[PDB]
Amino acid sequence: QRLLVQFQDEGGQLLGSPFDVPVDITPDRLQLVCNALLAQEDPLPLAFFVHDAEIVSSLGKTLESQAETEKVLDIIYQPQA
Repeated sequence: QRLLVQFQDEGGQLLGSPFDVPVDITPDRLQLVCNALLAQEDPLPLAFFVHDAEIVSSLGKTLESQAETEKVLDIIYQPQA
């Protein structure tokens, strides 16, 4: 239902600290949180990935297609247009 997640850039660097999200969270809602953390003057659209699968609909949909023994789930973010 709720999962502890952690943002991570394409270079493997961690962004912020782990936080709880509902499993049904969408990429649009993840973009809002991530750009809040990045605090840029010109933020960019973001794509998100968990275990080498893109979150295109919701975190839960992508996780179902895989699978979870882990305690913190790394969500990789990547700028897109």
